[PDB]
Amino acid sequence: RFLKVKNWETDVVLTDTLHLKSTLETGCTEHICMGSIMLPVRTKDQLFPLAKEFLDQYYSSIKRFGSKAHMDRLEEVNKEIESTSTYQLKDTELIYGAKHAWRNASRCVGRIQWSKLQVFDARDCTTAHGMFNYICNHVKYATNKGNLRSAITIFPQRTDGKHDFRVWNSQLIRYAGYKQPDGSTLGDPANVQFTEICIQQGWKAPRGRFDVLPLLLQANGNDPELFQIPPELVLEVPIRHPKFDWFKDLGLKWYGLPAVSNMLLEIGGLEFSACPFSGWYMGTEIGVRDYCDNSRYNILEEVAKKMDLDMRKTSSLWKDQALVEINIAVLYSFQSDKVTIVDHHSATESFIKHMENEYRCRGGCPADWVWIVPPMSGSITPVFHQEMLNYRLTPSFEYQPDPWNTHVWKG
Amino acid sequence: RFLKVKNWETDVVLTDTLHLKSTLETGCTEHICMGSIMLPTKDQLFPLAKEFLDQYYSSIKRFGSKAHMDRLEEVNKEIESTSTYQLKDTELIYGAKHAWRNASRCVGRIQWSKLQVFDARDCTTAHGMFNYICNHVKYATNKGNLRSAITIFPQRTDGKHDFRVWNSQLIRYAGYKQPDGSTLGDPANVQFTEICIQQGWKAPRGRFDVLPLLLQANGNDPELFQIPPELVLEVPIRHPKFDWFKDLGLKWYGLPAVSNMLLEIGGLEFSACPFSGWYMGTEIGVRDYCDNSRYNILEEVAKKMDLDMRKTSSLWKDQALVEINIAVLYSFQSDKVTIVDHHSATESFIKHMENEYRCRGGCPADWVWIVPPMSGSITPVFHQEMLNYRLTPSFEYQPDPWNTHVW
Ligand code: HEM
Ligand code: HEM
Ligand SMILES: Cc1cc(N)nc(CCc2cccc([C@H](CN)Cc3cc(C)cc(N)n3)c2)c1
Ligand SMILES: Cc1cc(N)nc(CCc2cccc([C@H](CN)Cc3cc(C)cc(N)n3)c2)c1
Ligand SMILES: C[C@H](O)[C@H](O)[C@H]1CNc2nc(N)[nH]c(=O)c2N1
Ligand SMILES: C[C@H](O)[C@H](O)[C@H]1CNc2nc(N)[nH]c(=O)c2N1
Ligand SMILES: [Zn+2]
Repeated sequence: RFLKVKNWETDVVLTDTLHLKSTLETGCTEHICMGSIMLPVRTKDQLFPLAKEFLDQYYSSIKRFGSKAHMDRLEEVNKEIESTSTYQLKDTELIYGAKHAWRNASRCVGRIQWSKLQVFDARDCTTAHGMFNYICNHVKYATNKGNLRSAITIFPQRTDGKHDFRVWNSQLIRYAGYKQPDGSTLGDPANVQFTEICIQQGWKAPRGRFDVLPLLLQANGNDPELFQIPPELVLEVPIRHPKFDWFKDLGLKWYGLPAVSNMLLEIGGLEFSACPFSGWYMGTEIGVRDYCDNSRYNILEEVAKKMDLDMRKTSSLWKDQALVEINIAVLYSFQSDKVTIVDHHSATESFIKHMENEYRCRGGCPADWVWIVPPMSGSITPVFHQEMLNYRLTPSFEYQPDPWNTHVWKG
Repeated sequence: RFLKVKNWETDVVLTDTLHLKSTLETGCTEHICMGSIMLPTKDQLFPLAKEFLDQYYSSIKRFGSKAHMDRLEEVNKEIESTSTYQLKDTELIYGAKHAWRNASRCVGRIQWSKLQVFDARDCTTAHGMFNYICNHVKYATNKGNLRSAITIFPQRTDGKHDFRVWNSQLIRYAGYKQPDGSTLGDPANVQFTEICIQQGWKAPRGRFDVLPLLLQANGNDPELFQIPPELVLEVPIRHPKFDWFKDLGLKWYGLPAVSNMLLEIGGLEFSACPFSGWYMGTEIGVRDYCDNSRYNILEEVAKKMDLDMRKTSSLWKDQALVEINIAVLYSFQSDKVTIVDHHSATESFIKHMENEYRCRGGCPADWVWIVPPMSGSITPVFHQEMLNYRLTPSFEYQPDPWNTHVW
């Protein structure tokens, strides 16, 4: 069956056949849409089917479907599974897998870049120290002195689920948050709980507004260990405004490298529970969400206070007006320091071309509208007007519970 | 089956049970979410009637009473005998109120129960329709202090006798393609405006011409009526700080009045049921003025503001978008015409969700539509998980009548 999406701005109509390769569930039924819901050990039993699907895909992509190399590999994986109960990906399959998990990430607006991804194979890693070294190298390579490069580091796969590699941090680089006796938070309220675990695990907290958190690393199902990223490796950008000279005096900065470290990568039924990946920021992630969410740095008040806006009635749109300035400032700052960043007009335009290209070459592009539309100025971006179909393809990135909820302490 | 919705800003979790009364289907499956697609006989009628009368008699705390059974009996007998039935005024009013209560795309539902229902089921001619619509327009405008209203024309009979308002809204601006290649006035209405000209309308060929009504009574061919100009309240758009803004020559109408939808109550279909409330500011300032396919005024405004339009990253679009929206709100408040900003509206809707969750077990809500088209994440609805499902009575989209009419 064919499925058509419409763009209401351009009248362009696309036909999706790729959704037919969807297996995983959406959360929705014919009676309920869960489109705005945030979160909606395998046996050889289910494993070989998942292995076979993946290797068929992989072999198709390299124009070798049905080849002797294809059949041989199938046969080899088959036996490894029934013999060892799992299997090892070849390098080329790991790289292709990781590229495709990104490609299939329907909440990611940056996917025009999916084929340019540096994969680091950290499957020989055995210890937390080993994980720390791998992660440092990723940070350094990805940062590239401001000329950011997409990268992922892939640590050993789940085996019995009792020996998982995990990065406890949700991102490689984030700022500490400290809940105060008076109820106020210092630093980033999103990280209070993780900051507290770090402190518990022995970290001496500077207790400032922008303290880079230490890494908390679990290898082989062992208790996690703390490591501070060399400060010289953590690129940061002071935020100033092109026209407002007082903007610098708000004392704002942000780090350059958005690097997600809490997600699970699935390739051919194998589960990679520690697979940190990084790209570059879209300006709004920082300027809109990190700075302006009420549950985050919540700076709207101070900025509008400094801009002398009419703050008595919301209908003055003082919030909206301060929000644009904060975002101009983020983009200005990153650009001035030559740190890669994309604005939300440019990111969304690119995504639309990528998406159309995906329909032409691939028969679809799964896309989550709730996430793809930027959290400011929604309708003046082309994605607002774009009908999207959301469905789940593997390989994929999945959410996992935070490891402190599941971890069995060895002590 | 018992479902939770979380707000990520506040950690408030609500439990939805109302969805388990979900009647119609979504477009979504276990395999594919269609959350962002805009458009996803005697036998059938009696369960539809019963289900509705059950909810009605439940609402007036009389479920299982003799008056309940007696009406269920009467409607039964009426359907078997006549192949349809008529709602009592009370049932009609309850039904209209609930179609609004159930409109998952409507952010303004905190108001759902203050709705003026005008029963136009006695209407027989397009002139009658015009009279009814003028009175609606006048009552709702109320010299700028807008009041919610719906006017309900006769229900579908055999489908060859539909009442329809051909306009999508009671009040809209004409659109004309120019030899110049561009578009004059509102490009959204170009096709309708041609049909008006072709049915006789004499267009002033101006940028803000109020379209004529095109009214279809009893499945007959539609007729043209101009709404009395003195009933169409309009607002010139000025900025509280940019003196030059007025020179753009922008105005908008005060009355948002949807006239193209289908009201379904207890299985009955009211195909002409224009309804109206009041505007949320972003509807005009963000969508009507700034959509590339609409009045598309961003560039001209940005230029007057002398912003750096050289690169997208200066956020000149965003900067000008904000001003355009300050101006809409400012003008409406200055001319004392009801308008709500998106901060206030979405805040009201969060309070409404809360009431609906405790009082009713949920609230069908479509996030894609509820989150304003500007500054999404700084309004509380952005952070609010919502479940979308279809409850009856309902407003349903229906195809533009010109694609369906036998002339
Ligand atoms: C190239 C630079 C990139 C840009 C500008 C970009 C943009 C974004 C943005 C704006 C989001 C939404 C983030 C949020 O609001 O939380 C996102 C989500 C996502 N991105 Fe991309 N991205 C980029 C690179 C990548 C890379 C390299 C991967 C993996 C290889 C990736 C996979 C994802 C996934 C899995 C999510 C959803 C994560 C979640 O649900 O928490 N992105 N990206
Ligand atoms: C009180 C003033 C009102 C406000 C501020 C309000 C707010 C809104 C907004 C912002 C939308 C989205 C419309 C769009 O973006 O095109 C909407 C859609 C809708 N509203 Fe309300 N509304 C109000 C009154 C009403 C009334 C009185 C009814 C029914 C009697 C109603 C039923 C609907 C329906 C059915 C839709 C979806 C229309 C469609 O799908 O095209 N609204 N409303
Ligand atoms: C590679 C990459 C590039 C880029 N431009 N941005 C990012 C930021 C990703 C990010 C940062 C913070 C928080 C989040 C996500 C939410 N924005 C974290 C999250 C939370 C929940 C509840 C579910 C879920 N699936 N995900 C994503 C990553
Ligand atoms: C009563 C009322 C109050 C208010 N504040 N705004 C409105 C605006 C309603 C409106 C105006 C213009 C256009 C539209 C809708 C689009 N925003 C028209 C439409 C188009 C399609 C394809 C599907 C669909 N379900 N609807 C709705 C109505
Ligand atoms: C409840 C709702 O799904 C939630 O707030 C989502 C909305 N859209 C989003 N979009 C992006 N890119 N990132 C987010 O964190 C969210 N949050
Ligand atoms: C494709 C997408 O569904 C479409 O652009 C929607 C998005 N959200 C919307 N939200 C509202 N309130 N009104 C609209 O017309 C739309 N358009
Ligand atoms: Zn859905």
